[PDB]
Amino acid sequence: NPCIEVVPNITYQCMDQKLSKVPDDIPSSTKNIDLSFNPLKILKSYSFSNFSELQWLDLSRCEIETIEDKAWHGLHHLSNLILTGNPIQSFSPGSFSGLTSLENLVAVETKLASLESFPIGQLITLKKLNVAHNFIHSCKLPAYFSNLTNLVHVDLSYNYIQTITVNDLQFLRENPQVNLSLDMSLNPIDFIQDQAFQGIKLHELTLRGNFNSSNIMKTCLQNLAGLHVHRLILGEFKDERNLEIFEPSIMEGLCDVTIDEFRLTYTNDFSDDIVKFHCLANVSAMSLAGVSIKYLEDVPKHFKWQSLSIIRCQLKQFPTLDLPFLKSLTLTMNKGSISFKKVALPSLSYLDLSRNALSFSGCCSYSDLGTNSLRHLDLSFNGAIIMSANFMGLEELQHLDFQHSTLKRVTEFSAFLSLEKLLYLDISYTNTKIDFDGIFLGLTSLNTLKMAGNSFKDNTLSNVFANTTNLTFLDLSKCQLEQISWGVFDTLHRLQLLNMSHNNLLFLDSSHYNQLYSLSTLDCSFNRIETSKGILQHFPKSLAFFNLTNNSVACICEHQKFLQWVKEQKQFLVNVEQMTCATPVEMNTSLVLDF
Amino acid sequence: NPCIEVVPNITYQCMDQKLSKVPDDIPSSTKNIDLSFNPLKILKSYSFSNFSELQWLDLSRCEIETIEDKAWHGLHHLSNLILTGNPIQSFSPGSFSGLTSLENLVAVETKLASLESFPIGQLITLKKLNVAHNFIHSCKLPAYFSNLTNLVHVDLSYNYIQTITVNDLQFLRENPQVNLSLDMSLNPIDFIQDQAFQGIKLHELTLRGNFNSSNIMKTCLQNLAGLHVHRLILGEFKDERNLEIFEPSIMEGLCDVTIDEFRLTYTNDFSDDIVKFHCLANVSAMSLAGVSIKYLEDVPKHFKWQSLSIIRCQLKQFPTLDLPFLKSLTLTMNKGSISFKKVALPSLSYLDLSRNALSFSGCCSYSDLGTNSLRHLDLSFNGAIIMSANFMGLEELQHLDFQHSTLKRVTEFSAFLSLEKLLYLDISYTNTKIDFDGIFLGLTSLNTLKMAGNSFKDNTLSNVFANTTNLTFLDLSKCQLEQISWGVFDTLHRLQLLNMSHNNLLFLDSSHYNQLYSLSTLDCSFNRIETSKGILQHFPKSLAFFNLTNNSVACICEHQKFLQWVKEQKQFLVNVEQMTCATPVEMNTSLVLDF
Amino acid sequence: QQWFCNSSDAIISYSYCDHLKFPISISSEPCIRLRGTNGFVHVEFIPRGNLKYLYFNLFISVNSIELPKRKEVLCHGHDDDYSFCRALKGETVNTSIPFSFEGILFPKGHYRCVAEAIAGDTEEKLFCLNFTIIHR
Amino acid sequence: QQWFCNSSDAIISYSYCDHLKFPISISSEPCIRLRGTNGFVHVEFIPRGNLKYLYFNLFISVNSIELPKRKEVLCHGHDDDYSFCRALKGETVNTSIPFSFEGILFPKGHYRCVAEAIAGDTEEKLFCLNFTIIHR
Ligand SMILES: *[C@@H]1O[C@H](CO)[C@@H](O[C@@H]2O[C@H](CO)[C@@H](O)[C@H](O)[C@H]2NC(C)=O)[C@H](O)[C@H]1NC(C)=O
Ligand SMILES: *[C@@H]1O[C@H](CO)[C@@H](O[C@@H]2O[C@H](CO)[C@@H](O)[C@H](O)[C@H]2NC(C)=O)[C@H](O)[C@H]1NC(C)=O
Ligand SMILES: *[C@@H]1O[C@H](CO)[C@@H](O[C@@H]2O[C@H](CO)[C@@H](O)[C@H](O)[C@H]2NC(C)=O)[C@H](O)[C@H]1NC(C)=O
Ligand SMILES: *[C@@H]1O[C@H](CO)[C@@H](O[C@@H]2O[C@H](CO)[C@@H](O)[C@H](O)[C@H]2NC(C)=O)[C@H](O)[C@H]1NC(C)=O
Ligand SMILES: *[C@@H]1O[C@H](CO)[C@@H](O[C@@H]2O[C@H](CO)[C@@H](O)[C@H](O)[C@H]2NC(C)=O)[C@H](O)[C@H]1NC(C)=O
Ligand SMILES: *[C@@H]1O[C@H](CO)[C@@H](O[C@@H]2O[C@H](CO)[C@@H](O)[C@H](O)[C@H]2NC(C)=O)[C@H](O)[C@H]1NC(C)=O
Ligand SMILES: *[C@@H]1O[C@H](CO)[C@@H](O)[C@H](O)[C@H]1NC(C)=O
Ligand SMILES: *[C@@H]1O[C@H](CO)[C@@H](O)[C@H](O)[C@H]1NC(C)=O
Ligand SMILES: *[C@@H]1O[C@H](CO)[C@@H](O)[C@H](O)[C@H]1NC(C)=O
Ligand SMILES: *[C@@H]1O[C@H](CO)[C@@H](O)[C@H](O)[C@H]1NC(C)=O
Ligand SMILES: *[C@@H]1O[C@H](CO)[C@@H](O)[C@H](O)[C@H]1NC(C)=O
Ligand SMILES: *[C@@H]1O[C@H](CO)[C@@H](O)[C@H](O)[C@H]1NC(C)=O
Ligand SMILES: *[C@@H]1O[C@H](CO)[C@@H](O)[C@H](O)[C@H]1NC(C)=O
Ligand SMILES: *[C@@H]1O[C@H](CO)[C@@H](O)[C@H](O)[C@H]1NC(C)=O
Ligand SMILES: *[C@@H]1O[C@H](CO)[C@@H](O)[C@H](O)[C@H]1NC(C)=O
Ligand SMILES: *[C@@H]1O[C@H](CO)[C@@H](O)[C@H](O)[C@H]1NC(C)=O
Ligand SMILES: *[C@@H]1O[C@H](CO)[C@@H](O)[C@H](O)[C@H]1NC(C)=O
Ligand SMILES: *[C@@H]1O[C@H](CO)[C@@H](O)[C@H](O)[C@H]1NC(C)=O
Ligand SMILES: *[C@@H]1O[C@H](CO)[C@@H](O)[C@H](O)[C@H]1NC(C)=O
Ligand SMILES: *[C@@H]1O[C@H](CO)[C@@H](O)[C@H](O)[C@H]1NC(C)=O
Ligand SMILES: *[C@@H]1O[C@H](CO)[C@@H](O)[C@H](O)[C@H]1NC(C)=O
Ligand SMILES: *[C@@H]1O[C@H](CO)[C@@H](O)[C@H](O)[C@H]1NC(C)=O
Repeated sequence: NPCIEVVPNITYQCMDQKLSKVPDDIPSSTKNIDLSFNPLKILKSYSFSNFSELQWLDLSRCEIETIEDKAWHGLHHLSNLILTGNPIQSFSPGSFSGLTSLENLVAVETKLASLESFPIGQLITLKKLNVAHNFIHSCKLPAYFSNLTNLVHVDLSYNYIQTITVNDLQFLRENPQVNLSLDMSLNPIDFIQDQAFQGIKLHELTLRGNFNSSNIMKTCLQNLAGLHVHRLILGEFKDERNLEIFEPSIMEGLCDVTIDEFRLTYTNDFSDDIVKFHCLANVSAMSLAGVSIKYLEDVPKHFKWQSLSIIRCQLKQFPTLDLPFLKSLTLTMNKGSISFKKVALPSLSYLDLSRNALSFSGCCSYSDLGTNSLRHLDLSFNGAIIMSANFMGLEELQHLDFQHSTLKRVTEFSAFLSLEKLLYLDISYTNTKIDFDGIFLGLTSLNTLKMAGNSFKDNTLSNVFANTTNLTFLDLSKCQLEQISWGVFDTLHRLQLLNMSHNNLLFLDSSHYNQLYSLSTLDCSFNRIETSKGILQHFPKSLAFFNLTNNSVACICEHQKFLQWVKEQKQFLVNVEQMTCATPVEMNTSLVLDF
Repeated sequence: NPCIEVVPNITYQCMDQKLSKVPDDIPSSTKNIDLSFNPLKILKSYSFSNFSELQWLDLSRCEIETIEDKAWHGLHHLSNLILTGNPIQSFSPGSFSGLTSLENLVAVETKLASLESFPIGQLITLKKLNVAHNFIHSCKLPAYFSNLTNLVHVDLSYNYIQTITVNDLQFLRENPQVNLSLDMSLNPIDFIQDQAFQGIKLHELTLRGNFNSSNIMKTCLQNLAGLHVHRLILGEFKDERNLEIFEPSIMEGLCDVTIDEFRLTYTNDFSDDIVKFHCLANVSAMSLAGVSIKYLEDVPKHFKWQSLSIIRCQLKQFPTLDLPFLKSLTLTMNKGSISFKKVALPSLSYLDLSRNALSFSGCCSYSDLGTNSLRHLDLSFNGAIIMSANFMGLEELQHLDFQHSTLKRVTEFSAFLSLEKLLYLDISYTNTKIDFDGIFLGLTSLNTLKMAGNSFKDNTLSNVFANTTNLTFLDLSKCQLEQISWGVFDTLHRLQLLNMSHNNLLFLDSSHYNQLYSLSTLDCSFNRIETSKGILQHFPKSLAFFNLTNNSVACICEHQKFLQWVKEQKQFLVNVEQMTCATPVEMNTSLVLDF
Repeated sequence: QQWFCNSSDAIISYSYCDHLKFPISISSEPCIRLRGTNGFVHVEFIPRGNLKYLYFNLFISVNSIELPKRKEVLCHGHDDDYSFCRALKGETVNTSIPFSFEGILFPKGHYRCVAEAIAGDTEEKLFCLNFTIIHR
Repeated sequence: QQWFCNSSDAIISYSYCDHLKFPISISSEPCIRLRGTNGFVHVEFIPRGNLKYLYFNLFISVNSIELPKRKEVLCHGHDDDYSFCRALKGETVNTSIPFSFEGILFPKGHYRCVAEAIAGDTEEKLFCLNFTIIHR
């Protein structure tokens, strides 16, 4: 093997060694081979015969210039074949013959010329096909596609396509069942012959970076009448020529196309009027990703948007919305610091405002979001929430998430007092000095707490888990606890995971945990324990995992009973192997006294 | 003494014991006596004879109903005499006779009837006078005021005054030099006789809570033509009857009064149009304290406001201002969470936005405040500042203050890099993990650092004080340091106070501090030291104070040299008395080995 | 024992404190409903301090679970909004203050609040009241 | 040695890294002025990774004072703004990106920046460049 093995007898990464033929010493039963940048120049018959187990082959930038007839003879389970870069100008017939399970052929930048002289007629398993950057000149789909039954994506990006005609996409008219997904980004389209799309149905169509003239784009878009698409993606690219003036009148023509989800990506010049165009009213799922919008002031009330997404878009002010049909609004990773504004969305059932600097001063009031049916709220990674109400109207919430925000005023009263049916709370890393034993009152159905970077008063775990019976996963890690008050955990009859790592405990007790009937993991490492006071036979036997690593257990005959129990019931402990002691002498594992 | 002494032979607080005469056993040379709520019923001649040192006497709610002729006979240095509550209906002549240095007479709620039958003609030192809540019926100033040369305040609040007439304030016409300060709050004024104020000049005039009719107030205010006031205060009270409709047309009449500083306090109904009234243009210092304003949208550009204050006023958005004459804007303790907006104030030289939740996302750019002459910036106690520039244009600042804000992104580059002439920096309690030794670069003139709740990387004091020669006061307290890198302080040739309390130092070194020629205080207590390594004679002799309290110095012959130096050069240490040791045996102060 | 009112869903009562008995009369209209209310609170007394820097220390207890301590500032010296901020020791105060509250949910049970008024300038206690609310 | 330009107030130069020598051509127009600039940056190379999750690790040093480490995300997978986010290993990339910057003051002296490009999906280093800027 003149190349580096990654895994024993599997995944032989052989990239960029001066080779001129696949190595002969590579073991069979291998699964992933990578011969990239090696200076091969021709494939030869049967060369891959013994690899009747290979299922991922990559030949990129090898200077393959021709192919022998029975090149890929013995390959029977190969699924992914990549061929980027090789200047195979003409694919003479009978190539791709031996392949019988290929699922993803990539032929980017192989100086192709046309999609008809491409002998793939018999590859009846091909899912994807990628021929971008390939000199092609005509969108004409070839007839043999009728044979490639299970083909669901074609990528023609960055080709020389110039015009579309009625006899192209003919296949798609005669075959109203093919579930195809087209793509033609970066093609200098300038003339869509009239009636081109008629009775045609695609599942997606990208057109980013095509036009650089306003009127050309206007008329071309106009000619799409009759199409019926499930996701239309428009926009431009930053590092290319693009329109300097964008006006909602360009959207003309789209006013008779059955769009189902309209996505609009980056655009050089953008006027907030674009989105308020009279023939988006039937779109079902708006979307914006990168457009430098400023104010989403006021959209008509007959719009039928059922969804709305704004991701990485700049904003200077929380939009104002009244859509009586919108549900599942999403505004994420915004590029500014905005403050929440009151809205009226009678049908909202999914809200997500993460990763912004959303300072939300008033809080948990139905008056802030006129929806009696919210089910998923998320305000993670935001700036500074300020609690001033206990979800008086949001009594359907089932998923709440306040991570990394500065959660202020939550200890001053029973917040969460009305969330009687909630399943996933998360308040980790919100600096929250728990100093009130009613803070979690009302959460009768919670199942997953997550507080990590939160303190307590006196560094003592207070009794804050009453009336939280159904808790099943509880994470107290990374708090700086120093002792556990007596009586905690005394009613968590279903807790199954109890994380407490990275605390500053001085020792361990077993009188605790005595009522955790269902416990199964008790990670208690990195917290500098010395021993385990109390009778050591009251732990639940259901414990399967017990971290005791990065501890400081002293094996100077300190609690000989414990020093024996630790090396006796070790089929549960984790990494019993390297259990060092911390009282001279160290480097040990067993104590002399048995039984 | 039937009463409790506060200070030995001074300040004999004798309030609320059942008395009927000033005690005889109270020592002379006393200075402050308080006989309040005692059931006295008459003052008797010479009763205070021996107290020829008393200078503060209080007789409140005593049931004084008459006064003997020579009541206050022997009082020669009494300055403050209070008489609230006593029902002395008629002050017959010759009272207040013996008093010869009274500076503040308070006669609130003494069932007075008029200001002419008030025998104070000869009290020629009286500064203040307070007769609120006193049945008075006429604002007529009496003639004998000509004798009370040094009188600078009169308070008639909460009286029965009903009308003003031309012959009242006559005294003020004939005497254009009296620097008087009037006050008439809570008087049911309904008729200001025409031409009442003409050629009159007050230094202040309060009128809060007078009117409850719109037209009455309109016309009364109108009749003030001719006045010339230095501070006019208007407004209402929350717990009183008040106007339900306030319109800028009420401000009519004020359009010919020479106001010099107009303050407008709480107002029940407030329209932002009030402040934009055409006849405030000549006011010199606007002010608002408690008015529930919402938007200060746009004021004309010929307004001559030289100052503007907004304190405890609600706001929903940072105002927009373009006044080319305003300087010293102040917006404090706002009742909302607002975000800073760009403004253009060519003459601003004093800014103060403390105690709000001012999240100021962009930062330190001349583009944010068009003033090349700022001198005092203050953003304390705000929400979250985000540094994005190094004061490119604010190169005149001399006073900066970022306390309790969340100061983000300041360690990622030399912020403060352009503040070449700054004198007072303050970044305490801004969570700031100092992990870059160029953070204080450019501050060539600083004199006062203040960082308290700030960490460091490795809990090691890095070398971040180069090129800060002129530092004179430096506070590193409350950091959680654990060691001082070598070479720090090596060029602070003028530091005079070096606070380091409440750290977690393990010991002390003297090789440090060896170049602090001018040091004079070295508070280093509460930081758990054990000894002082290094030769102990390199400290600067200029040290006058050295806290060594709440330490843990071990006097188990550990560094006998240090254990001797600590009890030898103790005329400098603080509270050498209770210097406990922490290695058995404890409760000690001296070690046996001398010299 | 001092004063008590029965509202639709609340029972409010107050009494004097134990280490301070300084008279003060106080009432409300109408009896507060913890389900949101809007009305007036009448006060009548005779201060023993200057009432110029007046604030409150509130020690509240819900079903025997002590909350933290609250501090509410009522006057602060500079152009205050209330007429009584200007009273002096010995001067009768008699007023009525308007208030409104609405929007919060309160756990049923039994509450207690010790509310002590402090003159901020000299740190003396003007009075101490012992409250008791039962929410049903 | 690889490439250098002298602007009005800056001297910029770059060279290859030491533990990685993968060719890449890169330049700018016009030579940047640390006093604010606006222009284009031309790139030409042949990836050895997929360029779909491309980010940069920057290790900067001002007059020998190491700043913290910076991480700049350039592509992230979902509808990225740049045309080259869609290149594949072996496919020639040749583009020009527009940029502008203005408003910051920079200490004079000598800066250094080691900028290494990471394919986020597999954590491999596509290349490593050794920069050197002298501001005068
Ligand atoms: C038609 O083929 C396309 C493949 O392009 C499939 O479309 C995907 O659908 C899933 C869920 O149905 C979405 O999450 C993806 O966004 C779609 N992929 C793309 C890139 O469009 C689709 O499932 C196929 N339809 C049928 C009937 O099998
Ligand atoms: C409990 O949470 C802690 C976080 O402190 C987890 O600790 C991590 O453990 C993984 C491997 O298990 C490490 O790769 C991380 O470095 C650890 N985190 C830290 C901060 O050191 C721990 O996995 C959790 N325990 C359980 C049972 O899931
Ligand atoms: C302690 O050991 C436990 C059990 O082996 C570790 O728990 C696993 O952690 C990984 C990563 O967090 C999880 O994906 C697994 O689900 C956990 N297994 C179970 C069933 O607990 C734990 O991470 C280790 N903790 C530390 C800090 O080393
Ligand atoms: C006139 O008497 C008044 C006392 O009321 C003085 O007014 C004070 O002036 C100072 C500074 O000059 C201000 O800080 C105060 O706000 C003023 N007090 C009030 C309540 O108005 C004034 O100094 C006197 N003028 C002269 C000439 O002595
Ligand atoms: C240094 O700053 C500390 C703050 O930690 C000051 O410590 C305070 O000392 C005063 C009396 O001097 C006490 O009343 C406070 O309780 C202390 N503060 C804390 C947080 O305990 C100290 O005064 C300062 N030293 C100097 C020289 O001024
Ligand atoms: C340690 O002793 C010093 C010196 O006596 C204290 O410093 C005084 O502190 C008060 C309150 O902070 C200041 O007003 C004085 O100006 C300080 N005097 C001088 C000249 O230093 C210091 O507070 C004490 N520290 C502690 C924590 O007890
Ligand atoms: C791979 O090949 C080696 C040598 O032929 C053999 O020892 C090994 O068992 C094979 N399988 C694996 C999983 O390594
Ligand atoms: C397959 O393996 C056999 C024996 O290991 C060897 O003789 C033969 O040459 C191999 N096939 C190829 C194509 O090298
Ligand atoms: C499918 O492949 C077969 C090969 O046997 C060929 O005869 C047939 O014509 C192909 N389908 C079309 C539509 O050409
Ligand atoms: C679009 O780009 C082509 C290619 O450079 C250019 O010839 C044409 O003029 C451009 N269109 C417009 C309207 O500038
Ligand atoms: C599509 O939208 C148009 C307005 O642009 C509207 O007139 C038409 O009724 C809609 N089609 C529907 C709702 O099927
Ligand atoms: C909540 O806990 C208290 C005691 O802490 C208990 O009296 C009450 O019944 C609980 N509420 C429930 C179980 O709904
Ligand atoms: C006050 O009076 C007492 C007793 O008459 C006397 O001992 C003392 O010296 C006097 N002065 C002071 C300051 O206490
Ligand atoms: C003043 O003191 C003298 C002696 O101490 C005493 O006789 C006299 O009665 C005192 N004066 C008064 C008014 O009590
Ligand atoms: C001032 O007091 C003297 C007392 O001797 C009196 O004669 C004079 O009339 C008083 N001034 C006025 C203006 O009355
Ligand atoms: C002002 O208050 C007085 C006192 O109650 C009342 O008689 C009068 O009607 C009030 N004015 C108006 C306009 O209501
Ligand atoms: C006072 O203001 C009025 C407008 O309200 C203006 O006409 C007049 O000139 C001003 N007086 C001055 C500037 O002296
Ligand atoms: C800043 O400090 C550096 C060394 O840390 C020094 O070379 C430079 O001269 C200083 N700048 C001054 C003193 O202006
Ligand atoms: C308030 O009254 C209760 C009894 O009703 C008593 O136990 C408590 O101590 C009182 N509070 C104070 C501060 O005295
Ligand atoms: C207090 O004032 C109210 C009106 O505000 C009045 O009805 C009441 O009589 C006053 N108190 C007394 C003791 O008169
Ligand atoms: C960059 O070049 C300098 C010499 O110019 C060298 O010392 C340094 O190690 C280089 N950086 C890396 C990451 O190799
Ligand atoms: C890269 O593209 C530019 C135009 O964007 C072109 O001038 C240049 O020739 C291209 N590179 C090569 C090697 O041709």
